[PDB]
Amino acid sequence: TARGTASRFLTSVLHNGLGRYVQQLQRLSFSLSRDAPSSRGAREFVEREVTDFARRNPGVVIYVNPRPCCVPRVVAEYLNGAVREESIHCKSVEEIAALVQKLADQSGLDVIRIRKPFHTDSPSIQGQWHPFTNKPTTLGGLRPREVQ
Amino acid sequence: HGKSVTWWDEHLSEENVPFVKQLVSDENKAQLASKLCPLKDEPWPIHPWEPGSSRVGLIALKLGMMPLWTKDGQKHVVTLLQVQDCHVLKYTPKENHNGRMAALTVGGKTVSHFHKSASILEFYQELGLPPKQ
Amino acid sequence: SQLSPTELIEMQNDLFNKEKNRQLSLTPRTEKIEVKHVGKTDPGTVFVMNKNISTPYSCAMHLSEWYCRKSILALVDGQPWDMYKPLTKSCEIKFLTFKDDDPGEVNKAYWRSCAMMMGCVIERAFKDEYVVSLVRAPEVPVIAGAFCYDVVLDKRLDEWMPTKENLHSFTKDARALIYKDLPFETLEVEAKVALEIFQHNKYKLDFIEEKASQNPERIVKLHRFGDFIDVSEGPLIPRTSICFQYEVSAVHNLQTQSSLVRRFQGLSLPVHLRAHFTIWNKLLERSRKMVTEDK
Amino acid sequence: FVEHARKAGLVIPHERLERPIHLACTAGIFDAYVPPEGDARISSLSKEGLAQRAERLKKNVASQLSIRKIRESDPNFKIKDFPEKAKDIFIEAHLCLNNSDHDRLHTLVTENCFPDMVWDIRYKTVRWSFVESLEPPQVVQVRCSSLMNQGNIYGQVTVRMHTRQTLAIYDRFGRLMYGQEDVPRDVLEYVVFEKHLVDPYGSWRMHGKIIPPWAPPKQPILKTVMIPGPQLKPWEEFEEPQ
Amino acid sequence: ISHGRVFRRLGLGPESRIHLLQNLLTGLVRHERIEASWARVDELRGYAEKLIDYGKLGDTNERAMRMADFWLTEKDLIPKLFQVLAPRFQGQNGGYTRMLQIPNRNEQDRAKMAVIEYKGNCLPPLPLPRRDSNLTLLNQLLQGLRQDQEASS
Amino acid sequence: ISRKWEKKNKIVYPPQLPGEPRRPAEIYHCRRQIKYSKDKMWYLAKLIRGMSIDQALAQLEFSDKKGAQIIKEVLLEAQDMAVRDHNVEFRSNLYVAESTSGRGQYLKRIRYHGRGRFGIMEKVFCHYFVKLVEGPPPPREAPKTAVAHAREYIQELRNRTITHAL
Amino acid sequence: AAPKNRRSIEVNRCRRRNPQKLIKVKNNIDVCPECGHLKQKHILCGYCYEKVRKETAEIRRQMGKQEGGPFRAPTTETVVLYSGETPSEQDQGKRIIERERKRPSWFTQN
Ligand SMILES: [Mg+2]
Ligand SMILES: [Mg+2]
Ligand SMILES: [Mg+2]
Ligand SMILES: [Mg+2]
Ligand SMILES: [Mg+2]
Ligand SMILES: [Mg+2]
Ligand SMILES: [Zn+2]
Repeated sequence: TARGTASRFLTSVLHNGLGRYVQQLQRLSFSLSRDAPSSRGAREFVEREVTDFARRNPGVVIYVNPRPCCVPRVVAEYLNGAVREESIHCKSVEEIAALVQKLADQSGLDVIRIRKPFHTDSPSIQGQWHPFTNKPTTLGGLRPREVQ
Repeated sequence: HGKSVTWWDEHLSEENVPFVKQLVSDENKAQLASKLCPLKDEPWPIHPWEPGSSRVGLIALKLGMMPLWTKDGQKHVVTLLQVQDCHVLKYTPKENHNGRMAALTVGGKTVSHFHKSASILEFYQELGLPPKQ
Repeated sequence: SQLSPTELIEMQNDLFNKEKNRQLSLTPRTEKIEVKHVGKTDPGTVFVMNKNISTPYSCAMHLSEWYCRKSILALVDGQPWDMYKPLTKSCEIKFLTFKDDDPGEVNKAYWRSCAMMMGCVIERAFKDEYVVSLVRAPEVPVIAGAFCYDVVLDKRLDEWMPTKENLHSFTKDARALIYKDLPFETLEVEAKVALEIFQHNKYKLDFIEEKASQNPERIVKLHRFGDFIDVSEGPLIPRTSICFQYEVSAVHNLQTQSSLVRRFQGLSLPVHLRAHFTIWNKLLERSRKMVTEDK
Repeated sequence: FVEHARKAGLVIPHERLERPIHLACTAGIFDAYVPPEGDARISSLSKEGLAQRAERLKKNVASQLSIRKIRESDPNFKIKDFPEKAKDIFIEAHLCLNNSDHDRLHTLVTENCFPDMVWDIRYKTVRWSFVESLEPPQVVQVRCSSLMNQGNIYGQVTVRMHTRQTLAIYDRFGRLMYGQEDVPRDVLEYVVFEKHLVDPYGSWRMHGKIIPPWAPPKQPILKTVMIPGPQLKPWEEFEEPQ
Repeated sequence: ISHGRVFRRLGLGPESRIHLLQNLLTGLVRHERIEASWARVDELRGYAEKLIDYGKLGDTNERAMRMADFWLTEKDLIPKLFQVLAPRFQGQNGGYTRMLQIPNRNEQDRAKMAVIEYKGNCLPPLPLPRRDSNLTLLNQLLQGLRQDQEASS
Repeated sequence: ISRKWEKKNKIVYPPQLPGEPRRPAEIYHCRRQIKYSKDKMWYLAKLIRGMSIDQALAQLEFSDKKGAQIIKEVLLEAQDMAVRDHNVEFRSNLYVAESTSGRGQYLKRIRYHGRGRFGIMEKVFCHYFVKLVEGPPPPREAPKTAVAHAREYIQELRNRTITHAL
Repeated sequence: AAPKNRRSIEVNRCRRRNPQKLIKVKNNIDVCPECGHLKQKHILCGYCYEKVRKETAEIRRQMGKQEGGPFRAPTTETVVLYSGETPSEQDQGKRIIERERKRPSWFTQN
């Protein structure tokens, strides 16, 4: 609900994408069990896809730990200092894949109501409206009833 | 700052008490007997009687009621009213009050300075009368 | 010596500080001391305190705040002690109030403090161009309808005498001085370094030489509040703000053969005793005349 | 308060408790050696003090009677070794009150000692340092006590010791109360150690700390303190002594 | 509406309030100083004061006598009225009585309590309020006005 | 139940490094199970907030309330514990930081009526808490001057923005 | 009449936290010139009045000792004495009360 949450204007992290675009995702930590069924999809993903994804994205580090865990989890972390938590719990390979790619393309910025779609610095080129702008001046700059 | 409640009479010794009282009452008699003589002081312009005129009023003290008779034989009751001290206080010109008639402020009987407020006693010391009720 | 008004200030103050930290540099290293309470109120009472640090004010805080609101002056032995004046040796302390039976000590000290204030108010109320040489604080008895302070002013300034405007300004700044609450602080100096503080004011140095003349040890008694420092006889009240109703009544010029000296007449009262309006006015009328007792 | 209402509440019935209360220690210090009133000036002369101590040790009959019962009950025992272990038990005891480790503090100090050194200090910060022992620890005397009930013998070895210590006591809000950590103050302690004999675990302990009569008044405390006169009721008049 | 009513209504009614005042007056005249409820005492004060001007009418006057008969319950007290109380009051017309207000009662009901007294009783002096002395800075400041009101006359 | 307040006086801090501001004293003290009501209590404990302790005892002393005495004793207790158990110079250097009442565990009784109806009655109990802080009483807050309000107003007109504008 | 709706804690607050319902600060509080205790300006000192009350009580007892009945009251004025005192001629011819305490500070001889 709008009045429930915070908000943020639309923004770039460190003015990203202007000079050169920099993938904002820093590291990923997968935790799964070699044994448990819950991790099943995320095991297969680790086999086949992870390798290639790593090659897809040099900028991100990937830490993959089998541990005795019952709920498969992946934790994104961002240059923004932001961290995001996720469950890969009981998902397909296709599913996981799509999700990691979601994490890949995010700001790291928080998901909150974004007040308006456009962030513009100095929208006002050629002027910014003020009351007088369309009013004709008179001779001597006199008032309505002022005399000289 | 816990500043305490204070009235006048608090710290006065047995000695200074009647001195304060006499001092005040005396300056009262002086103050009243001074303006006892209006016409020689600086009397304002006296104007003739215009037809649509309105005279100043008074402040009185209701004394009692008393029967009184008419040459015709009928009986009345009447009010004993006593001016005690009536002194006009300030004057507001016509346009500074009603925009119609100018207003004349008038005072009542005299009372103790000790029990009134600073602002007021200041106003009176700039006139020079004792305090009115 | 080419010197600014602010520089005078910085000098007197910094010297005062050097003196203070010299009294502190005796290396007492917290020696314990003891005081007994001879007061009518809380007998059998005892204060183990810090020698040459703790004050008779800081003694009142072991009793109650009541003492602290109430007490202007402290009698230790037979002597009046200012409230913030640190105690020297182990002694016996009594406390003193405006409403007590024989205030005369207190009353004097009040008149004193009162004068000192006005002196300060005067000094800094005059243009940088002119010269104000502050003189002294003549000590009158209380039945005298005012308190007094002596001031010499620049020779081109000699002709004028004030308007109730100027006086009312003095009074305004006086109350503005009351407002900010400034402690009264006491230091004891040898004449040698005391004279260096005053310097340029001649009459001051003279008074220092007299005072340190009648005392064997060349002892000068210095009082300070905020930026201002004066030498006076006797103790002062503890806080600026004890004064409530304050005035500069009149000024009256008087002239010796060798000097032209204006006397300031003023009148004031403490919060505790505060006078009603009419009364206040009458005292303010008697405060107008010249009141002379220098001897 | 010492009070009992015998009017109602009767008398707590006299019990034989099935277990006799087992005390590791006896509180009392039997015989207190009172050091010479000139021990400050004889402490700057090495072979004056050391000579008087060793002399009064060899010469005393009680001392060597007690060291005889200790030696005959407890083999491998020596009086020339002891002031070493004793000076150690100290530096362990106080180092314990620093860290506030009370588990070791029981192993070291005696039943009578613990309540005191722990009690009033337990909410504050204690930081204490051991720098110099100016005069090495001196064994003053030994006392045995025979309980004919238990056959239990309690040896108590007295160690008079000169020391250099830096003590800083902070109050529970973080502010300093007693003394600096920067002054390695000179202290003269008269100390008492105790051991239980019949005990198979034979621990050697700190029993008590005694201060001689003329001992120097301690460091001035920081905060001012008020000693109140007697509280008066309304009808009671005050009276002042000369 | 109470306008110009001179008596507070106490006890069970008119007569009750009178016998109430009977006891209070009895006690006053025996013990010479009593503490009681502020209103009751303030009220009583009038009666206490006029009883003494009946006493001043001498042992012989009949009106005065049966008056004191009724108003003093212990008959023993009637002599003390005429012989003791009335003669030691001669010079002073109305100044018989001191009534002061005492701190509120320390019972749970906490009433407003006063103490009432015959001047020149023999009892410990009530700790009355004193005016400030004439050494006070203020009064002292007035003595100047005083002496300069003497010096210009 | 809950006893928490009392145990706030067991908290032992790390010593102060030199040069830092000396931290003021703090004392938590409270009485439990008072025969007073919670509310009537409230007013008393509201009366004394902010005052210097002697001021507090001044007011407390002369009031007619039952609770007056009791709060009073707690304040004396608090004072003396403050200087004795903790380290404080100057026992009049205190002020009241926090003063309040909680409700205690209530007894339950019958209140008869007539026609044999009965209300259920509560015998009331209550707790009083106070935290005392050594120092000069924190200065009471003056109403904003006109100069404040105007400043606000302007600050606001100058917070304004055209909205939905980009 | 029966209340139609439970009131809010807000409304209840604004009723009973109202300034008119609050306990006001009494500013006439002072200290006793004698015992340094406290009293309101217009009222006797409780403590001093207590010394008084006690003494009065004792006196009344000792004058219940000199009186041998419920109804017996003297026809003369009475005066009280303390350790080491004597009736003056002015004060002789009166009933006397002999008490053990030394004459107190506040009480005068008269
Ligand atoms: Mg009426
Ligand atoms: Mg009734
Ligand atoms: Mg009346
Ligand atoms: Mg029935
Ligand atoms: Mg039924
Ligand atoms: Mg209910
Ligand atoms: Zn008293």
